[PDB]
Parts: sequence; structure tokens; C-alpha cells
Amino acid sequence: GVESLNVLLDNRSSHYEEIIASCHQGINNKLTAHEVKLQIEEEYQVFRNRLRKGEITGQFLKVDKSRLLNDFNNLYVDEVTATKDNIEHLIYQFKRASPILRFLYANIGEGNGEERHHTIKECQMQYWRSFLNKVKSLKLLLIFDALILLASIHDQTRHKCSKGWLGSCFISVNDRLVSLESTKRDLEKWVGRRQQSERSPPDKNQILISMFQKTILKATAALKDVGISVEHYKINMEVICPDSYDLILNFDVSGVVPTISYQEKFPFIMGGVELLESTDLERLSSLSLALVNSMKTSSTVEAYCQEFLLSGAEFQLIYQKTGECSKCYAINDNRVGEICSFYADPKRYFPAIFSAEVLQTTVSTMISWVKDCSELEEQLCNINSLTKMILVLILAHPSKRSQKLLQNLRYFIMAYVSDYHHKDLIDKLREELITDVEFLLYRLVRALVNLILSEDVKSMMTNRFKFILNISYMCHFITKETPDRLTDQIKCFEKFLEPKLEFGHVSINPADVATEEELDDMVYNAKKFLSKEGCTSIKGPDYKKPGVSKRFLSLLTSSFNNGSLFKESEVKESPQSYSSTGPDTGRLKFSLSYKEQVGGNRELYIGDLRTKMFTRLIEDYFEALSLQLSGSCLNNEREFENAILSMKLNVSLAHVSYSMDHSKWGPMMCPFLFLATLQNLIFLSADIKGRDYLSTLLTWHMHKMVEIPFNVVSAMMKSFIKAQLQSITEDFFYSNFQIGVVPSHVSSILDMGQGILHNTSDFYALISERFINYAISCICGGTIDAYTSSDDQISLFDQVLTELMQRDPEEFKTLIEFHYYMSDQLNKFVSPKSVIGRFVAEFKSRFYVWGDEVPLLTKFVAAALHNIKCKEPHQLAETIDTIIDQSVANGVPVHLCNLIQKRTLSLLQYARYPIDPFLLNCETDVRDWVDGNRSYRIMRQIERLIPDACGRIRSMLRKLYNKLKTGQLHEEFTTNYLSSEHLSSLSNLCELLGVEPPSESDLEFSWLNLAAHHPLRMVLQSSIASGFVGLCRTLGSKCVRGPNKESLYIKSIQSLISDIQGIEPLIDSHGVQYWRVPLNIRDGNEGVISYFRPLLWDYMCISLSTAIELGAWVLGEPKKKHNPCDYFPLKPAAIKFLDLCVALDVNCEALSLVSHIVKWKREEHYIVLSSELRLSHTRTH
Ligand SMILES: [Mg+2]
Ligand SMILES: [Zn+2]
Repeated sequence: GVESLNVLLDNRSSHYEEIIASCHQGINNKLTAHEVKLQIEEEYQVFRNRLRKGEITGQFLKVDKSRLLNDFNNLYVDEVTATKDNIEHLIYQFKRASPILRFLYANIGEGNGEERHHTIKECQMQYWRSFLNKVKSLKLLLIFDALILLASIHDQTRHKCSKGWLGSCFISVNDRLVSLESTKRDLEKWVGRRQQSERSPPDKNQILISMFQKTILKATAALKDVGISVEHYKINMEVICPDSYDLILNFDVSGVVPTISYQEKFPFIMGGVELLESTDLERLSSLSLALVNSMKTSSTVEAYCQEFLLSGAEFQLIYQKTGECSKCYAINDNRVGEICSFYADPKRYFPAIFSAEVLQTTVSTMISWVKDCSELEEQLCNINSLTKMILVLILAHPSKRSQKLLQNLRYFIMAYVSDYHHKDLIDKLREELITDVEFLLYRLVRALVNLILSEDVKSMMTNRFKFILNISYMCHFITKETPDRLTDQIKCFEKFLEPKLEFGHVSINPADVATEEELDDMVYNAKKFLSKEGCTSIKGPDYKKPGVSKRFLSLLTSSFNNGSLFKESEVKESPQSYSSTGPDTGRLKFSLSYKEQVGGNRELYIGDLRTKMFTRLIEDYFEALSLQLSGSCLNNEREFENAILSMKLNVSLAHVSYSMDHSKWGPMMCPFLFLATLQNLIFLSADIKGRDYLSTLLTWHMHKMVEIPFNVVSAMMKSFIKAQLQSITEDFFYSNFQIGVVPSHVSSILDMGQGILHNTSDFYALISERFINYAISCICGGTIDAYTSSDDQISLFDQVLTELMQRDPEEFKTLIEFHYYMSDQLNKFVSPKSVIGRFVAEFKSRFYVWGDEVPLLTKFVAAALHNIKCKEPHQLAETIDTIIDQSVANGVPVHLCNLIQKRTLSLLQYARYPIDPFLLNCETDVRDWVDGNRSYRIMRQIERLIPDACGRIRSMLRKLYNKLKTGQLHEEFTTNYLSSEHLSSLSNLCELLGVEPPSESDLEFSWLNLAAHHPLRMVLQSSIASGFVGLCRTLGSKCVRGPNKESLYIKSIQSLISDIQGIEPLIDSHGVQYWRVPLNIRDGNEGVISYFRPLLWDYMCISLSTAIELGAWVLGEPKKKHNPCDYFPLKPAAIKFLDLCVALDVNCEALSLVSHIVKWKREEHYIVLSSELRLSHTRTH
């Protein structure tokens, strides 16, 4: 489609020629392989001589550990008036630093007696509440309030229980907090007025009962329509008394009133609970569940309350506003009100709801790493306290500044174990802290760092490196959503506009028909961009300024044309006219947005369909050109494996390594650079017409327009109209408003699309790094390798430079300086987070050392925790299965993954959904992830459920597999078995061979399968909490499609099942349900036995499909100080059968064995702990 341009006209004026002239002005791309070394050596001599004097700065320092520690200590020394805290003071003032932290450690409910045993029995008030809440969801509210009050009175006058009141108020129906006396007066007035109306014989003590009977009759009539009975609710009709009006009109309750404080009052002790136990994570889970449930309340078109029980006592959480936004919460108790009041956010509190044994196991497995040390065995009780405190603090107060504070520790711990580092590093690990909890977090982190990385500890460096590198990945535990949306759109525009005001080129309104001023400005700025000088001048190099010099561009193009950079094997509606500024129907337009990240943020450009069509041509061209060469890893797949092998070898040999990053990659490149580079290359010497079309496309990209967001302009206009009757981004809008017209679009020469022109940037990086390495090898006597991903890079040195680093340090530092300068001379800026060393190597967030391996445990656990959505409950299981399968292959133990699976099953059980044996298997081991797949795990679960019935089936399957692998019967089977009855076929199938048929007592095992006629309805999120709320709301409305055409409930089906005294349920330990259904009642009732499916049929089918996919070992019979750092690499077990596979697929609506090969990808190689490969099962042939 690239050549399609030839169908258009050609209206190119004398503007398209000046750009080519400027890009061809003073560049010499015909030099020879002998005249470049002289220039390189002259530059090196001048630079070295000028640097030895003192007229150029060094930008690099040698690593000294004492200076690094003493600079990390007093990093915030203006507010923290201390130098060395004691751990006892920290543990003391940790449990008293907030209301939420005071509540998690107080001595609440000091006496738990029979009033704590009564909280398991269900009174009548809650039954009536549930019934009326159900009825309401299909004058009025007064009757419901009166019924609730009557139920409460009848519950109190029997066994003296008071659970549903708060002083004088009482939660009645919609979490409301209606008063008491007001209802009495309302009922009095209502009954009086009704009697005065009906008068012109009865009493006020019978009209109420009449209305009660009418209302309950209408309700029970409307509720029996859908199919739900009344026995499910277990309500007692005796709550209504013949004397009910004068029973209500005399009640008397007294207590303590609640309140909310919108601005030493704590009524409990402060430091009861310890830290070694697990008493606070459960309280946190309960409080978080209440805070998330507080988003269900309806708009009502006041006071709302939620309830939770910790240790048999009952607490209430009250609020005064509905919706999903920040509000003020208060915690109350029926003994004394107003325990505390805070200002939390309803979201951001998901990751700790049912996960209290996973976090304890995470801490316990992280601490066992540094346990063999001898310099740490005395103070091994403080590390536990500090780790647990950091975790709990991160979970209780989710902030955006703590995330960056914890993320910045990775670069410190990386620079601590290196040889050289950038001098401007400490100024980067400094973020603005505001509140009083972030300073406490910093002090805890500092105490732990100074405790672990001491000076008299020199035993095991790799374990401590792993430990410290794992405390910095605890920021993934918070969130990646945004606190406020109107501020990030301001920060994004600030980032967009800041670097374009220093260069001095900004166009306000292009008008889509450019004037002469814009063309002259473009020409002038294109000439200014190519006028950078350095190292042969008066001043010298001006670091961190956009531009390229003609000398190095000439050298690069000449060296590419010679053939010095190649390897050994590398040398073998439709518009009609177009100008140099765009098509006839307008220039290219883009819009701005941002993207969510852990840490900062990242811009995003969005275009319409025509520009998306036009950009793909350049993208494909440059991707093909980059594939022709070798060295890039952005889209290739063998290059990444080669890079990993080279990194492993380099680290094993103890050579030098250089891990780099480049800053401001996006907003510093430009399409003019790519144009000027492309115009000076000779490829093979029709194609020149392709080069012309490419130049035209890049010229179109050079004149694009970006649209300013609307909220920012509105905010600026309001701020101006307010302050009139302050930054560089403010004076722009101010001086534009002061003279009328307002800004809407922006155009300039100094920005490429972030995430748009990736592949051309990768190509440019490839060739530039090749040239730089060539020059460096030319000067000295050593060589270098390189691998790029368009903003990341690793460099592996050789033996010569490794020895030169220790024999002549000054020449090594001078070579590093020359590399930095020569790289800056080509529009590439090395970041202050790059390192040179011999202990570790890093590339694409992958770390490699010698003697151990570095798994990122906390990252995977955090990624697995909050990963749920509002989908069908049979697709979330596959997502969790895939995540856990990917995480086991890196070094996470399986006993920590079984707990995550149990957590997911508990999340599903809370929403009142039945659990079938086709969801998860929380009893696996190593061999179920290395050798088998999902189908093998489900087979193992079914074999665990019902043994003594899977042996004969396995023998029949073995004989059938032996008979089918030769071709004796391939059609006698797949035509009158897979399309017949399920139960009356297996008998004759096993009779056909010489095996005992399955017994009549094994064919009753069945399982319940909703969506047996049509898939259940889900659509009728912007956050995970809203996803969980919507999931809990959807399962419970209809979510069922009946046989002909209708909608049902999940409770009606279970009621109908209970209406038959011939079926049995059976539940396992984890909570898996399977039924026993006989074969005589199976007939006669055809309306509700339409949902059950037999088990042995699905078992046979799935087992045969797995035996066809994997080997023939799955049909056999099953049979059944170690330090935490001992790893071993493992590899998995690796037409005419595809028709049989597709046949066996559609006959079982349980799994999708063929989808796993189209959507998902396998794992290449595993690494596992050697202590878990001992305990395992083995299946032979
Ligand atoms: Mg890197
Ligand atoms: Zn009771």
C-alpha cells in the first residue's frame, strides 16, 4: 500500500527543496576507511588534553561505601532531627501514630463471654431485614420500619439480646439510621388521620394489623411468581401481636449517641497486641471489606451504617454520603460511641480482604533467606519486627509518595555493589514528603538498611542483596490508579510544554493552510538543530541540549557506507492532491493522554484512522530494515536468549558490565533527524521512488499538530478570571489571554510521538551504538558488545579492558569520559542511574549474579492479589491459573500458591456461587506445573474426589489407547459413541473389550451445570473495587437463561432440588460440591434434571484428550538442613489425530483444550527448588 501514493497529484512547491538542501549542506558521506581514524584520534587527543587540565567536568565517581551510607542517612536532614534511632522507641510510637493504627493494636473487647457465643445464632430481626430488603428490590417505608421494630421487640422479650441498635437509633432497611420517637409520632398521626377519614366502629389496634396482613399478602403473592418459596427465609409469623399499636407506642430505649468529628480521647489501651502473631491482619481485612462494601448504597432519590464483628464483639462503621469518592468515616460501638474518625478513600483497600495467611507466609519465607549468617544471629528478632511494620504500614496508608520512596531504593542498592557511578545520583533519590507517616516510613527503612548492610558483616552478600532488592518491590502492593484526575492532566501538559520553550519554537495556530512565517520558522529551526559544536571551540561541549553535529553525522554516514560496521556474514472522502505539508484534506492531528504506571506517568498520543493507516508504512519499512541486521531485541525472540546467555557467561567469568538507561528519549528525538540520516545512505549500489515516498511521509510527520486538552484550558481560564479581578506554563496562557485569542493547538520541530515511531528509533540506536563501539575499539585495544531495546542497553567488556581497569585506572576513566561525550554528541543522553561493575548485570528488569538467582517474589504475589474482574466465573480461574503457572517457573514455592488459590476460592464463595470441581485444584505440587498442564491438574482433582471408581476406567482407557495407536478401530468409535447417550454407552464400550464394565453404583455421581441451555448474562469498570461490587451484584439478579425463553434465579433452582427427597449433596474439605443422583428418579422428572452431568464421562473424555496431547504416562498408576537457596533447572516433557481432537472437544462443555494453544504461550524452561523435587508423584508408562 506504500506505492498507492502514485495515484495522487503532485503539488510540491519550492518549500520541499530547502529542507533537502539543508540536510545536504555540509555533510560528507563519501569518506574512506582510512580518513576517519585520523579524525577520531585528533578528537581523542584534544579531548584528553583538555580534560587533564580541568576545563571539562568528570560526571563519574568511584564507589565508596562509607560515603554512600553517610549520604543516604541524612538525606532529609531538615525535618528529621535525629541521626540514629532506637528500635524500642520506634515500636513504641508505631502503635500510636494514627486512628487506624490505634484501632489495630488496642485492647478491644477485653471480656469475651456468652455475649460472644450468642453472635452465631440468628435472631428474627435479621430474617425480617433480609426479607424486606429482597422485597424492596422489585406509606411504604413506614410499614417496613414498624415490622422491623416489632421483630426487634419480640426478639428482646424472649432471651434478652440487643444486636441491631446504636444508642436510641436502629438500622432498619437500606442501611438507614432512622430515629425511634419520630416513627412513633408518625404512626400515631397516620393511624389517627386514617381513622378520621374512614369514620365519616374499629379501633387503632386493628387497622395496623389489617395493613400488615394486606402488605404481607401482596408481598408473598409477588414473590411466589418468580419461583422462590417462603420456607427459605425461616421467618416466624408470631412477631405480630393482637395489641401492636399500644405495644409500639410505649417502648423505651436509652444509650450513647453516635457522632462524626469533621476536624487522649481513645477509650482503650494502646499497645496490647504483639507483632509476632497474626491478630492485626485479620482486623485490617474486616475493616477493608467494610470500606469496600460501603459503595453499594443507592442514591435514595441522613446516616448510613455497616457492621462487622472482630472477636465476637460488634462494631459499626457510619458515614454520611453515598457514591464513590473520599468521605469521612466514624467507628462506633454500642457500649461507647465515637471510637475514632478518619478520612479514607473507599477504593485502594482491595488487596487485603481475605489474604491474611499469604502475607504472613511471605514475610516468613523472606526472612528465612538471611538465617545462616553469624554476624546477624543476635539481632535477628528486630528484622522481623521491621519487615512486618513496613508491610502493615504500606497496606494501611496507601499513598502515592510512599510508592516512589520505596521504588527509589533499587538504584541505591544497585550502586552500592558497583565500581563507578554517576555523580548526580543522590539528588535523584529525593522525593517531596508531606504527612507525618511518610517520615516514619523513611525512618523504618533507614533503620533496616543500616542494620542489614553493616560494616562488620562480610559472610553472604548474595542473600542480603536479594533481601534488600525484595523490600524495594513492595510498592507494587499499593495501586496504579490515580488519586486525582485533574492534576495529572496538568502535569502531563507541563511535561509536554517545558522543553519546547527553551529551544525557542512554538506555533500557536497552524490554520491548516500554512503562511510564510511558519515555513520560514521551520527552515530556520531545521538549520539551528544541526549547528552543535564541541571540544574544538572556546567554551566546549554544552551538555544536555538537543542537536547533532555535522562532523559526527559525516563520520557515521561514511562508516556505514564503507562497510566497517558489518559483521563477517553480513557482507555476503479520498484526497487527490498532496503538498509538502500534508494531503489535500488537512494535516495530521493528534490528541494527548496519559497512562498509569507504578511510580510516575507516561504520555500517550492518539490519532484518527487515516494517520494510523499512513504510519504503518514507515513502521513496516524500518522494522524490515532492522530485521535485515542483527543485534536488536525489541521484536526479535532469539536475540533475547542470546543476550541472556552472554550475560550469564560474562557474570560467570567476572568481567566488567555496563548497565545503561537513556533519559528524555521521546521528547528529544525528531523526524528531521531520521530524514537527514536516511538521505545520506547508499543501500544497493524504482527504489529511489520508494525513498521519495518515505521522505514525503516523514515531511508530513514533521508538520503535525497536537490538540490541547479541555479541562486544562477551562481551569486556566477560571484561574485567570479569578486572580485578575504562576510558572512558565502559566505565563503562556496568561499572555495569550491578555491579548484575546486562546491556545488550542501546538506545533513544533522538537518532538516525536511517544510510542508512535518506535522501530525507526530502534534502528537509529542500533547503528549509532555500532559506530560508537567501533570508535572505542579503534582507540584502545579492546572490544565491546551491545544489545538495545530502543531505550535500554547492556554492554559486556573483554579481558583487555578488565585488566586495564586495575592496571591503569586513569586511562579507564578517560575512556568512560570519551564514551559519554561521544554519545552526547549524537543526541543520546546517559541517565544518572547507569552503573559499571563486576558483581551484577541487568537488562529489561532481569538480574543475574554468580552463585544464586534473583527471583522477584513480592512482585508476583502483588500481581496475583488484585487481578479480578467482572467476568464469567469460569474465565477468572484460567487467568489465575496462568499467572500462578508463570510465577512458579521463577522460584516461588508451591505452598505459597496454594494459599492464593484458596484466597480466590474464598472470594468466590463470599458472593454465593456454587463451586464445581472444574475451577481450581489447591493441592498441587511441582510435577503438576513442570510436566503437566491444566487438564492434568483437573484430572488429579477428580481422582482425589472419587477413588475406587477411576481404576477400571483407567484400565479400559489403557486398552483403548493400545488399540487405537495402530488403527484397529478409528471409525467404529468416533461415530456411534460421541453422538449417543452418555450413560448407556460406557457399559457396552467396556464390554467390547475384555474388561469388567463400570458398576451401577458408580454412575450416580453427577455435578450441577448452570448455563446448560445458554450462557449466563453478565452485561446488562475503571477500578477493581467496582469490578468486585458489580460481580457481587450481577450474580443474584437473574444471571440465568431458561429452556424456552425466560430468566431465573440461583435460589429457585436449589429450592427445586431440595423439593426432591432422592438426591444427595457431598462437600469435600476445601468446599467442592458433587451430587449423587439415582437412575430411577432420573426419569419422570424432566424439568430440573436437565442441568446435571455425569462425572465419569467427562473424566474419560478429558483423560483421553490429555493422553493424546501429552505422552502416554498419564494413563499409568500414581504412587507416592535443606537450605532455602538450592535451585535446579528443568525442562518440560516434549493430520490423523486432529480430527479426533476437534471431535472430542465440542462434546464436553467443561474446558477448551484447543484455545490454550491460540491465546496462550508455553513456558520455555523452569527453575525450581531442589528440596521440593524430592516429595512428588511419579507416573510410569
Ligand atoms: Mg537498563
Ligand atoms: Zn438473640
